[PDB]
Amino acid sequence: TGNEDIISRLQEMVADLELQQDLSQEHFLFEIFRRRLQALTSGWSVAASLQRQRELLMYKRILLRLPSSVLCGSSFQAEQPITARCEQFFHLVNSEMRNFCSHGGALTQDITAHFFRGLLNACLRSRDPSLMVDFILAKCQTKCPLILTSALVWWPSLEPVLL
Amino acid sequence: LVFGGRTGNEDIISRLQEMVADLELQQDSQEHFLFEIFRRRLQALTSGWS
Amino acid sequence: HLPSADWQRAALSLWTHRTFREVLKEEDVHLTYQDWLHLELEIQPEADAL
Amino acid sequence: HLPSADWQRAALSLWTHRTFREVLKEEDVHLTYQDWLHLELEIQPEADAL
Amino acid sequence: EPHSQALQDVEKAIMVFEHTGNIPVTVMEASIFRRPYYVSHFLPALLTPRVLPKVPDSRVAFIESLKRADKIPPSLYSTYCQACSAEPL
Repeated sequence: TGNEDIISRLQEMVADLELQQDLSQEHFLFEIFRRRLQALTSGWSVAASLQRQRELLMYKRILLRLPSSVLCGSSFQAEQPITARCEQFFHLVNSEMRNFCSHGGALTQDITAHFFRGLLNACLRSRDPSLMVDFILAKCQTKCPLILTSALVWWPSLEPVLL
Repeated sequence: LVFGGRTGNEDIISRLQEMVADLELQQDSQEHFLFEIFRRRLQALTSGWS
Repeated sequence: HLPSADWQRAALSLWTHRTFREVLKEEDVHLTYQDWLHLELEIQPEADAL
Repeated sequence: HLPSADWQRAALSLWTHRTFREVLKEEDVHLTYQDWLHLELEIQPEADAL
Repeated sequence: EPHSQALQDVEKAIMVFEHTGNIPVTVMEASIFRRPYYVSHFLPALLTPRVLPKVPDSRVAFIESLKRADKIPPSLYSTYCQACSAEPL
């Protein structure tokens, strides 16, 4: 309620830079996220805890608007240059969003779908699609198991879209 | 008296913009559904000088 | 149940009701995607409950 | 187009005047991108002007 | 019926004119070459002998743009202005 042209201007520039980089490298967004979460008080104070939650739900919202390509990139080039920006995203899901943007030992229907949509986009755009999907979902047992445990809850949602 | 008209929803032109940018990458020769819908609606009008 | 009570309570007491659920199954009532759109398009950004 | 020609002309007369242009140069006053964003975020999609 | 049709016709004219500016051109043709229809349509372009709001708006600017177009013979605009002034129980 003020801004529903400015988030359109954001969509513009984010999809632009996706294509500019498709001419492996990591997104500037996650840097800004780390800066602001660090520059909040590391105090436990309920005021600060709630302020961190607020700033994170705004982050969750902003990625939902912007393409599913910022998470997984697009076109996983080879198996050697692999898991670049997904680790960026996983670190955020462990450090922050598992605290606030969660329920029941799991994530949100919304980001869960926003991820899996982006995942199948880059993977099917790449060769060895089934094999490389199986690669990143084996990695998730080690690095960000929240995604797998989210997709367990929000499966009856995703499976139709994925199929 | 009708006195111009209401805007209503610049939420839903953003919800479309989602799914469109999505199908854009999902495909990247074969043709879009959009111009199909446009042609159907302009055909379903009258052709008149009215 | 016909109270002049608070309306938040009223709405949800209605939701709970079995027979209201039994109704939504008979299904020019189950709210198509497009019926949804046509209400949601009416509303304005100007006033809003959300 | 828009409200009183007087108010419109007042704005244009001000904008044209030299000493306004000489003011805008030496400046914190020259409207940072971020300052501009703060005002454009302050406004709504409700009462437009445009 | 041309008293009701004219209304629905000018409705479309104004809500186009909103999304645009500068007078939907169907109507400005209808002006010079459907002159009796221009007058049967033109009725609802000033059938607002009604409270003029404080803020100028759709209907207002539509009529403004017409009188700038040198159309609206001033007789009917003067009409608009003046009418707008507005036991067993």
